Amino acid sequence: KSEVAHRFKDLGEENFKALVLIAFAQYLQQCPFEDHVKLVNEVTEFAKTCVADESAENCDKSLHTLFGDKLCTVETYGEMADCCAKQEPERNECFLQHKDDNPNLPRPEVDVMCTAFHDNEETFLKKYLYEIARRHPYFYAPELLFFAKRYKAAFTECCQDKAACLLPKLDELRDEGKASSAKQRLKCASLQKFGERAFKAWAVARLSQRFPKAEFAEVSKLVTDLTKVHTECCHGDLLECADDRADLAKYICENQDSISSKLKECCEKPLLEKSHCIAEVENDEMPADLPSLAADFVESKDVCKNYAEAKDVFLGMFLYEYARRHPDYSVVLLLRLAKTYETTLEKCCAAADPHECYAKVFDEFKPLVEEPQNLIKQNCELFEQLGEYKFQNALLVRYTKKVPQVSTPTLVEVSRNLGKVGSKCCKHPEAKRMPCAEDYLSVVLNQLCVLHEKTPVSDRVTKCCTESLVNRRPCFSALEVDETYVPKEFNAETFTFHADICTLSEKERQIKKQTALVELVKHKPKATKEQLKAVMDDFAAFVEKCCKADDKETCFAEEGKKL
Ligand SMILES: N[C@@H](Cc1cc(I)c(Oc2cc(I)c(O)c(I)c2)c(I)c1)C(=O)O
Ligand SMILES: N[C@@H](Cc1cc(I)c(Oc2cc(I)c(O)c(I)c2)c(I)c1)C(=O)O
Ligand SMILES: N[C@@H](Cc1cc(I)c(Oc2cc(I)c(O)c(I)c2)c(I)c1)C(=O)O
Repeated sequence: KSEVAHRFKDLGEENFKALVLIAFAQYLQQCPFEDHVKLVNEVTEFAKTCVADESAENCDKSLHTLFGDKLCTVETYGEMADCCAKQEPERNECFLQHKDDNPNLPRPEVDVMCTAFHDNEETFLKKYLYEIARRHPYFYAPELLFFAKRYKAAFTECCQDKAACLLPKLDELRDEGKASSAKQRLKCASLQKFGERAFKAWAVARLSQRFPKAEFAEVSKLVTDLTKVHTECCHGDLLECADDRADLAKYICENQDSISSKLKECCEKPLLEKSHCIAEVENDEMPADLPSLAADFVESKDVCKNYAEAKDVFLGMFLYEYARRHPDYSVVLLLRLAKTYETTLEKCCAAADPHECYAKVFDEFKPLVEEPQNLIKQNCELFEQLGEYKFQNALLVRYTKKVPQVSTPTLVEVSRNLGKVGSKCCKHPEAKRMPCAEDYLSVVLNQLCVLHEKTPVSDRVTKCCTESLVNRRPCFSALEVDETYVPKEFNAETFTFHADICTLSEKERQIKKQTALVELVKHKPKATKEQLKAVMDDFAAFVEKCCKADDKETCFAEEGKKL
């Protein structure tokens, strides 16, 4: 009778409170912390009245109506959507469209924080959720609850040398948080830009690889439930998403003998740890003597009849059977082969002799398999030779010359993340490299697509990002150097002195040099590799000398006007 009471009872007060704070901070990313805490405490107090009596006034209203009415209580330059003037369901759609993937937003001393922690523990932990959620408005909300548990545990151990304990733990946590956020942003862009059918096919392929002994009916059931979870989370329905994720983990753990031999330990863990464990479980062993793919999908007399009589079941069986046999292929490579198979049946089954028309369809798959295999072989060699920083700089000059209109901060950020694929995947044997590397590159290229959509400047980025979700990686790799680009004239404001540049950490030092290298390539787009190195080495020596001089500002200004 009351949906706010239903979710309060299922989730418990503590997780309900946290999920409503996450929801409000993802919808209004520029609103101060104290204003959101007010609204949350009021929603919670109301929810308790509906638990006491599901029939009290207002207790039958939808969650969208209740939350939106709260948000609407607290310079446009001529352009601003007015979400609070709308009725539901258009009002919720308006809030979703204001989410900002690159918001204009800004860690005290170790002893300071521990002082705040034992002072006001609850307030301390709510500030953590608020700052993550407002910077990452598509973070998977149930996973953010797991990060919060671990963030509390680090303080309730280390505050008891504190900086030698706490700071490495907090570093591993923002590292894994950044990678979690980018992985979920790909699921939401998949569902919203390319549709439910495209997300379902991605899930059929990934779960058939990971659960190869499961029957097709069992994989299809898991795919329907997983699709409902992510549709809710990406549409702002966070209390519903968390409750359905919990139910899916309970189903899997009661049905292990029909799904996978790898789930035992995952399924004995506490509640948030269990779902996190299942999502990252290793692939099960493939059954030994599976019948050939060619017999069911190429040689059978019934191919055209099965495609006409039950199109979605027949093509979903093709994808399940191919994926469970090929854990060594990326997901995007399997989705490419299924699209090629369907296109070939549409043409052949409408003509005279189909059996001979599609008899060689597996020959068309070989160029598609070989192109990614060769790419990853070569970058792992280059990585082994150069190391991560110089591998990054190689990828940065390459991508700047493909799309030089893109902004310098976006080129540095994407290029640094493309180069992390070396440390992440090149240690695996040949066979495990392709899923690791090509599915990671899909996540990083989606980052480039959504950071560029806000302010489009490169027609070639817009085309590669809109044409085909599965073909994005081969589309970017195929771009040649841009010959139409006009060299950027020299500015100088990039290089104004700031005191921090003489006391940089190693990571900060690399980011500055990679920024200078992108600007140099934009200014001199046809200088050679050796010419770029000589200029870069000379400017870095200039910074070195002026950071030692008796008057730093004067040296930078005096020697800078000479350069
Ligand atoms: N000296 C090498 C040439 C080479 C340079 C780069 I830089 C590279 O790295 C990438 C990564 C991605 I992702 C791409 O889309 C592209 I195009 C190149 C690779 I692999 C090879 C050789 O001859 O083998
Ligand atoms: N204007 C910025 C500070 C800033 C100064 C310089 I001078 C600079 O250029 C280099 C070039 C090389 I090559 C280096 O190794 C280094 I370290 C800095 C850059 I990028 C940034 C601010 O106000 O924050
Ligand atoms: N003297 C020229 C202007 C000019 C100034 C600099 I200082 C320079 O050197 C760099 C080094 C890096 I590293 C960059 O990212 C960039 I942009 C320019 C170059 I080549 C040209 C004129 O009067 O027209």
